[PDB]
Amino acid sequence: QVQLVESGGGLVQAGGSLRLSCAVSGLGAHRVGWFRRAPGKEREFVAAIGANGGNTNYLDSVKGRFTISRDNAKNTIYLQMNSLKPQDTAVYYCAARDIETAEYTYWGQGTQVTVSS
Amino acid sequence: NLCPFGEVFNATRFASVYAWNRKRISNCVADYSVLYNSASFSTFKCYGVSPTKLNDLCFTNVYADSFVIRGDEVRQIAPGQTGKIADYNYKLPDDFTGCVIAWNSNNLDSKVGGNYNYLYRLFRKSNLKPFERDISTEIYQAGSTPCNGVEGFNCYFPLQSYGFQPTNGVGYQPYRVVVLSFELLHAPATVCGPK
Repeated sequence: QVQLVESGGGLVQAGGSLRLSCAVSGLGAHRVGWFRRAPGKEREFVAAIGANGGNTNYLDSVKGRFTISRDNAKNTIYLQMNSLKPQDTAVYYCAARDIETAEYTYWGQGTQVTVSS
Repeated sequence: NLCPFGEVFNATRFASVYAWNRKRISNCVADYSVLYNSASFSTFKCYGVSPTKLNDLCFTNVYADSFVIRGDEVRQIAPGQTGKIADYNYKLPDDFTGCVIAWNSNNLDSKVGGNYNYLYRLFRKSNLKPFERDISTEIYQAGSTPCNGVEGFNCYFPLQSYGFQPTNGVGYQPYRVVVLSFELLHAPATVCGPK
């Protein structure tokens, strides 16, 4: 099976960009998604990219400042968080899909990124 | 002029099956028999006319259609077949007059490490009518809960990528498919064959 390990999580100052690079095992056909848990809010989609694709759907909240790139070589997905507004603090999790049913099948444990005003 | 039939068959780029490329052949002579006997083509199934007698027919319009699909789903392009690839991407008309040709293309299109460029639709609202291309990326509201433009629960991105790795099983190997549709009528005809 495919399991993902998320790295790059830490506190940053206001407006900082922390580069979230997630190691992936088994990647190449599966699509990968980025999701976050707000302090009291259930997850809502942040970003996902299909393999070797420019097909990107973003939330309006994160529109125009977060973009993703796919190596396809080191089996990693990178998320550049640019000029994060303070209340965006959340735990970001990599996820993969097979034949999507209820939701994405595989959930990595993720990492913690919090901005500081 | 001689018909650019060869150019299309061996062309450098073939698009994904979700969004096919249609090119109109016009005012030219095409040697169908050479393609027919060649062993390059794994399937040359012809509907509405036998290939052998296709030699001397004169045809008012012929259309070139291009897509790449895996070997398992070669059977699914024919008049009337029911399946995900046939129903939600390319459906041949019930009375389609023409030939579907496919050849194994793992040597060129496939790359070691996997070629993920090709994409095929899966979850779609309603079945497409014959010859109907859909390029929409509107998230599919499969579940009752409103999708509201964001992926996730009950919001499915329609596109998914085929896993084209050179080592994969015989069934999952890449194949290159060209659909040629023919129309016969009494009028000036663009392609009249050798005669």
